[PDB]
Amino acid sequence: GVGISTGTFNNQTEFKFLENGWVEITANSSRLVHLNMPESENYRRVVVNNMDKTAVNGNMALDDIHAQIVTPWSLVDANAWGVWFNPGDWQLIVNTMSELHLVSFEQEIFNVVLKTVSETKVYNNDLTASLMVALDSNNTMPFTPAAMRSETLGFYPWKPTIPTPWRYYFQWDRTLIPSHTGTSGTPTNIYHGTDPDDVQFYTIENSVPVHLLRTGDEFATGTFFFDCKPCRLTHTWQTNRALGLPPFLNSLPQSEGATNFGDIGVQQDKRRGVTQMGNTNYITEATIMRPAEVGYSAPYYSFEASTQGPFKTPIAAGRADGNPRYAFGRQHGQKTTTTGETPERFTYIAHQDTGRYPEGDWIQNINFNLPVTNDNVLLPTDPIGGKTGINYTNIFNTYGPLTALNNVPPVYPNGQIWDKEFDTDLKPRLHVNAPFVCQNNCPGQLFVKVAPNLTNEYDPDASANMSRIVTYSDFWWKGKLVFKAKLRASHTWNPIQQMSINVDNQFNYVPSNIGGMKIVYEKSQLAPRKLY
Amino acid sequence: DPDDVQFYTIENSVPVHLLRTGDEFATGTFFFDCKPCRLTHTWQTNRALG
Repeated sequence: GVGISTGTFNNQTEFKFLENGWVEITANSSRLVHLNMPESENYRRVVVNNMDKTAVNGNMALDDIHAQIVTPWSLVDANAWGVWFNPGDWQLIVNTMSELHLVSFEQEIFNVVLKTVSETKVYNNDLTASLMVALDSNNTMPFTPAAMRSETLGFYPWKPTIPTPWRYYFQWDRTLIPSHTGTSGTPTNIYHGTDPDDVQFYTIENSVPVHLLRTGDEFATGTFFFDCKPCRLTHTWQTNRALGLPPFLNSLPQSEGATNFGDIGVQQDKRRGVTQMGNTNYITEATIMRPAEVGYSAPYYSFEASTQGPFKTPIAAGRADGNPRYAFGRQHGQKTTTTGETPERFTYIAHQDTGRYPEGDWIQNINFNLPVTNDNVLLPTDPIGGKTGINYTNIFNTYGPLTALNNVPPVYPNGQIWDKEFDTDLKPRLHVNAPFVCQNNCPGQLFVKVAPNLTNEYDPDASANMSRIVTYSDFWWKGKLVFKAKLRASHTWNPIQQMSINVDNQFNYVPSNIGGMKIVYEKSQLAPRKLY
Repeated sequence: DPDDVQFYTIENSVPVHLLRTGDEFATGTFFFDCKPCRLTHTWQTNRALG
């Protein structure tokens, strides 16, 4: 019978507890997905060119030249934490778990309905129409995670959602010689077409099977099993000066009050220890050989060009710069009843304190005559190339064999969960955009489309666009995301940083009288982990 | 920084043994996993390969 409902909603976050303190967090998630018919009948190349908006000199960073194929298909990506955990679940996870393993994942579509509209308007069912569904089980297609544009499924369970129209990058050749306001003329700023040798026109129809669901069937993905290294829900505080055995106090203070300070008694050059100051005797906390380097300075706001055009060189971590900034809309955490097109924004000021503070760095000459003269120092205030606004720290890079770093923290709700590793022989050690890097063939992107429901007028020999019966579909999406996590232990006397509702946000998470609701951003790595 | 504060007592972190002038304490033998060390040095700079 066509009328039999063929799937059950489920959004309950299970928590099963195993031996030796591991817990299987397991988020079911469900949403209603609304798919409109594709306006573009067929696959479509486009080149975007905001020539005027970047031709005015000194506006290099506004460049948006790219070439992309836009398709009749749409993507139902669930790769973001807000799709799976509510604020309470996230609170329990961050406030109790320490280590976290991404285990397995699966999706299904059920209870699809399809409708055809007509002239005031009328809405009619069409039991013969079909949703098209395809899952890229071998990751043939371009991997296009919707998180980085904030185009994943809506985070609210009860609100409907729409899948993003799918597109992918074609190849292009482009150059843009930078400039500044007051440059004497137009720089070279041109689009060299596309190189023949590297075009890749993928199509969903050719690469992967398509199932037709015809208004009464289910699609079900198999359980994919991940292989990622675990993420840590705890941060490190020990910067480089705080590694190793501290000096010994000769004279502790003898009265209470914050103004009092303890004294190292030994003179500057009479201390004992090991330094890399191979020619100079002053052992100091700044000069003593710590075991290795934590964090690294990287050239901040550095832009580099391939032949596909300029891009910002990424940074791993930092104290203004470095910290990521997320811009997101109605379905992705804004107060839903707020009018206007402007997105809401935050910068995630992480506790991942392995960053750098460029205003404090300096160089000085090898002789190290200690009360150093101006000619033997390079400070952050000194110009490079006569440009007063650019200092040595802008161009500096202390990445080295000795450097050590942590993974990027999770960020809730807008953060990405997983990401596929680059398919190169030498692979990047970390991914800036998600914590859990894949190693092998991580979940097949699920593409959906409505089958063309054409009228009697059709004639494919005519070049005009084909006349669709204007149609749309609703279907219920459901998936299961399995983790395994280790609960925290109280190694330290002091309490660790709680996450908690409080007087300054008690009216934040609760819904409003007008029915609007919001998800605010939340920290992830709360408790401190001893690095050394 | 309160986010970073840690405070360890030995007393609430490790078991303690009280020896009272007649006993002895011995560890178990820890076994290492270290990579080897080479007691030899490489003289070839980049100029001297090939």
